[PDB]
Amino acid sequence: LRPAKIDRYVDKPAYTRREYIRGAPGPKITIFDMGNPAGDFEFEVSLHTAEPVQIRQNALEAARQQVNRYLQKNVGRSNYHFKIRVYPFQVLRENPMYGNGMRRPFGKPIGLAARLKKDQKILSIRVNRQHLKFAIEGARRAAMKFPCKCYYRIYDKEGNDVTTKILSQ
Amino acid sequence: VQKAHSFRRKTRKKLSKHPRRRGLPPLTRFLQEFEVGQRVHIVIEPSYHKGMPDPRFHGRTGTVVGKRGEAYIVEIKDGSKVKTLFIHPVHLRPQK
RNA sequence: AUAGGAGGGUGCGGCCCGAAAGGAAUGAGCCUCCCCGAAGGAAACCGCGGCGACGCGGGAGUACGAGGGGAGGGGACCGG
RNA sequence: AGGGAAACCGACAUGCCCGCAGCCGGGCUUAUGCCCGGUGAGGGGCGGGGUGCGAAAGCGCCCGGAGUCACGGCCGCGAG
RNA sequence: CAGUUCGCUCCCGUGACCCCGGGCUAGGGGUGAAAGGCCAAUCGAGGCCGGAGAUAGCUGGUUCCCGCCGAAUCAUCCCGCAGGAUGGCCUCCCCGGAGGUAGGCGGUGGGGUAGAGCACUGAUUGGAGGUGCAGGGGGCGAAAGCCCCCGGCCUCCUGUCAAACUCCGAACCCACCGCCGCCGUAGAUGGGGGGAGUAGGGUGGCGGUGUAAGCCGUCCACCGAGAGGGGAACAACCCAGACCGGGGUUAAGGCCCCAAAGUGCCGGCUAAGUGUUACUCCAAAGGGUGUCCCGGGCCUUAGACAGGUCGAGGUCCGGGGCCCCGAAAAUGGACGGGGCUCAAGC
RNA sequence: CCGACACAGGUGCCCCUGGGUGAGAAGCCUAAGGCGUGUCGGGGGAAACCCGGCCGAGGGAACUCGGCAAACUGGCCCCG
RNA sequence: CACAGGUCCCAGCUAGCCCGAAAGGGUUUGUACUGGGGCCGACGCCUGCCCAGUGCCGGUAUGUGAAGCCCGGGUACAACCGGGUGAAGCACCGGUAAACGGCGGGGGUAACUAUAACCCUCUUAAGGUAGCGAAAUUCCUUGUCGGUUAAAUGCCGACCUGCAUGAAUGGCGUAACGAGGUCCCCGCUGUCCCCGGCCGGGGCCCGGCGAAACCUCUGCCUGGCGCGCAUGCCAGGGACC
RNA sequence: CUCAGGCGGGUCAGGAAUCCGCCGUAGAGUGCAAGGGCAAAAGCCGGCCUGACUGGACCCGUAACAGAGGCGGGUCCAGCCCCGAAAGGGUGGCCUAGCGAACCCCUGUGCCUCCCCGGUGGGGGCCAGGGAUGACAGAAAAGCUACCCUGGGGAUAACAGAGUCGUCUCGGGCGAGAGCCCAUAUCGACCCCGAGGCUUGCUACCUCGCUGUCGGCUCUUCCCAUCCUGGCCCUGCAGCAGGGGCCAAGGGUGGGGGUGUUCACCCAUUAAAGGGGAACGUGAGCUGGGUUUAGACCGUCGUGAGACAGGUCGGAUGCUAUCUACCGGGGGUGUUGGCCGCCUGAGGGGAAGGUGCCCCUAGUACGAGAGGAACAGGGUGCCGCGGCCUCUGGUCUACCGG
RNA sequence: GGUACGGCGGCCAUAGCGGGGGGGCCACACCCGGUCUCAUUUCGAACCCGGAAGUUAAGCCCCCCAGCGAUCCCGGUUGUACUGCCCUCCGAGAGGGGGCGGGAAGCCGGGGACGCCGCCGGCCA
Repeated sequence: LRPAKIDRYVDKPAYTRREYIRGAPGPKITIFDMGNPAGDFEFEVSLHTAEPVQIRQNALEAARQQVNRYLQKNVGRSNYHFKIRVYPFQVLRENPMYGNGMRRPFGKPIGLAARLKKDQKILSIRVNRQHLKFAIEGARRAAMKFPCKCYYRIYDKEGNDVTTKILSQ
Repeated sequence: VQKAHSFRRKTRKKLSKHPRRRGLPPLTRFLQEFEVGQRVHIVIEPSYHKGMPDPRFHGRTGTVVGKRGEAYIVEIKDGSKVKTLFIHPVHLRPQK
């Protein structure tokens, strides 16, 4: 696994058309909804990036496992809904290099990543009042796994920002 | 890889019609007439394949200097050279 | 014989040479005084504004100013 | 005197239009000069003509006289 | 001493032994117990003179001064890729005689990039409803077929995409016309002729590619082919494009000393020598009751917090400015140097 | 004599050799014969260092790619 | 490399092989116990299979096969066209490997455990026999085991999994021989621990003869800029000749 | 005339044979890729035909602007025709690919021509079609060089420098967990952010009118990411020891076996037997074992010459120091007149010192036992440095003896 | 000049899809029958020929709507996203920012929209 700083930035054009990309790998993350999506919840904690960035599927899966384990241990399966809103479409390639360097250097697919704009939500955890601290801790744990600065916000059912109200209360 | 210019090279969007304009065009453009010295725009109609000039000249404004058969003789200034084209009136539009 | 840059460039100072071919006793460097003057251009002092550095009106487009002319003194250098 | 591979054939000493310089007439301007209208060499464009290809139309080349010789110079090609 | 010698050590030393005089074998030839060895200091084809001043797209050189104008390394073709040809760009001369268009305004047309979106094409999380739908799994029946789960296919909701998607769509660019502006009878636009050089470009912004450096194009601004004044020195960065002798004022930027110009002024911040860096050079994720501030909630001047008693503001959160930790390299030393703390830093 | 030389090479050591020791035309000394011209001299605890040579306590290859170099043995007689 | 020894090939003489433009010639004042042409290389024991390929030799019934000749057409004559005859050489057939070369590859077993070839299936011209083998041939490799040392990428012995050994481009062994490469033992020693003395010649000074290589001009440093490792540039440091 | 697909209904007949109805913007088809275009058609089904023809003109593209042989395409005039009632269309395929100079040759056609003239056979010329050059704007065409030679090239590789850090070395953020409970005594998954230039790679910026390679020996110096020595903190630290971390670069970090080796492995000691930079420090200091010429052998590959980042034996190391640099040794000037003697010490240099072991504390603290410290106090070895010749040893070309 | 009449057209969805009500002087249709003209790869179903027994059920004509599709205007998101020129403005980088000039797409709310226009003829007057 090469360092994520290589694929962190978004200066390259979008590379997603599976009809023309030869040898594109299959996704490594297959679960995007956990908990009880049907049940309603008063509050939702969303995680946003502070800058445009490509987040790898490995980082997405690691954050998913960590947050899901924490929420299962502390809150309970029927008391939360954890969702990842983004899907890895960008295909990350690498130059395949006896041996010729820089000759015919177009890369072959090696992984997948999700490209995100500025202030775009990555994941959401829907909980009630009594599990807000656990939701915030899970959001922080997820943010610790990503290659960019991230911040959390709290929204009510109507969609208004109430993070300051909730944290002060 | 260098690619030589052809008649239909890189004309995917230039020579494509609107979905609501598919089919035969109205006959006014087909039957329109011009006088010598009149200035006309070149708007190629993709459905009509007769008397079509090179798509490189699509969108340019020329002057009518004659008429041969059913096609009009249009003069354009490509750089400093004078270029003569035989364009069907369906591919032409009057200026103003 | 306490001083650093390819050995030169600009300006001048110290020492030295300076008959002819350059100027010059029909007057040299030098000293004093008077007139005009482009672009530019102060200050003393008075009045006022600003927390302050400071600025504004008068003085004043004055003193001065590249250069262009004139008069007096002295008597051998100036250019190189 | 050109056209054509060849046989071979064989053309405006100006019919017309536009028009610069020059010339002529008029108006303004102190003058220079500007404007309007004619005539306009050279210049441009038609019309007509010789020939080759064509059944023909039609196209290519050519047609209303400027060439030739010398001195000097630049350049291309071959010779070291 | 010597264009292969000297010393010590070593080997053969009656044999296929060593040496001398007279002869023969001559250059694609001789000779070779075969190393391409030897053939007069020369041998994978000797030497001398001649062809001959051979040829090269490769290396080097090319001699006085002033004046005017002043490039290019980009397209097509070549057994073409260190070389040529046709064009583009430069220069000199002439014909012709009234228009021309680098900039702008308005107008008549063209476009599908950025952005955005799911209406086609292809992707994409979960849920609800419909459809037995040729699927599978069980139970279930002699056999005709049922009952569920899952799967497939449609509609809706929910959460996401596209260089080789577009129901939309800029900035902007291009063609033409009228006008403003500028150039032109002291002759432009244009046409004819003579002579070239140029076929390695670089920096910078943008695009594709690459971990990056870099590679490949594009834009024509600067170096190339450019002085002077600055960035400490610098090709490219800033001012600025330059005949000669003088005077003055400004430009980049600078004013503690080096070093011309203020230890200049008002308000605030920093205590780390952080900094003293416009750019050619400059370290991050994660943290800090370190300080200076803004906004929003709860209690809230003997009703708050800390330890029913005191008796004045505490409690939390999200942010902004400077600074701190994170922070290890080899000759002795780099804010240009000295040094600088209500600064000579921000 | 040839090699550019009054060249430590090659041509020619091509032919010849008194005494002692000794197997010996070996090494060493010496007679005859020749030379002091294998041609710059003088000084010196006058060094370091280099070339050539002698010796080295205890250990005995631990050196090194490798006992390189050096060192041990050495002639003759008798057993084996 | 040569060598004595082994073996193969051509040749009965106006031969075989070779020089040359030819004339003539070398072998040759020679005659198969000879002349010429390859390969191996004393000596001892041996030298297995393959002629499909490429070479060489013999045959060549048959096909093709140039000129010349003959026949028909054509040309008032020719050029030209068609056919027949048709040598050598190829096609074809046979010998030849001490001629050039080659001598393979998958499954399962005999489970008195497991693992081996007796064994049955494609396959070629045939599938490497006797010997030797981690080799001057072994990539993995410093193979594994044993001996040598306190310690062994060495050396010797053995095993065989021979990447890619092998029988006259010879196989194996071998006394004597060797300034050939290689390992060990006794002895020896300044190779070393660890260097110290002494001698002669240079070096050094004095009197003489008297050059050459080389030389843009010059010539101190640290950190930097720079065509990317500066005596000469920038900022500093130091320095009498 | 209208397709693909779907729905509902039908004898065998079912998922799928043929048929009726409805929805159906093309979701079909159009010879073949893709793009574009096509619905009373350019698609499907039929009728009649050969315009896939002859003689010519102009224009666009390859090849913008801006030059072009050959080729492709478009707009037309005339002739002879085809379909249609007519309008109208037809110079191949709905548009964009499916292809080619000179010379020579073959064919069609109807003209000109061959040296004084005429006839015949034959030849030459003009127009049209065809045979191909795929390196496709058009040579006919296999290799080795390590015996190599020449002209050049930092326009271009290997060593070294430079840029970069994917890789390498070394850290950091979070904490699933493993640890009898306990994430942080210790290890720390999945992810994420870095530093160094000590491994390798990438680029081709300096250097091809030469900057001499690996390893070893000799010698000097520097960094800390510290192996030991000095001082500390946490512990799943009883003691003796261990594990993790902090300050600290004054000193030390050694001897041997195979191998050319660096490295790695092994042996006996030791407090420990650290990693690196200095042109992978150091060949005008050495050696020449490996690598990398010319000789030769083996194996494999090749018909062969020959080749192998495959082994193997042999295979040259030039110097009179010009400047500067360092080590020591001298002559001068200056230091406001000259000379002799004794002093001061601004600055520079040092490691002048470093480190083991033994006795005792003490069989004590600690500990169930086994085992087993420390402060203080004494002694001594080794490495390093500066001196000396009384003792011992070496030499002693003075000297004495055999 | 009137007509809930027709023919030929222009723009080619603000005009289409789907619904509700009304109408036939004339005219347009549905409809009746296949000898003749013409045709079925069968079928007078289409096309064609000859007509007016019946019907306004629908094609057609007139009025209306906003469920779908499309599209014009106004307000919010919003001068948001994006962008031309200059810069000694900040940022480690990514990128951002200041001045002057332009400026969306989508979504939400309220209106619009069930076409407009040209030539001629028929019938009545």
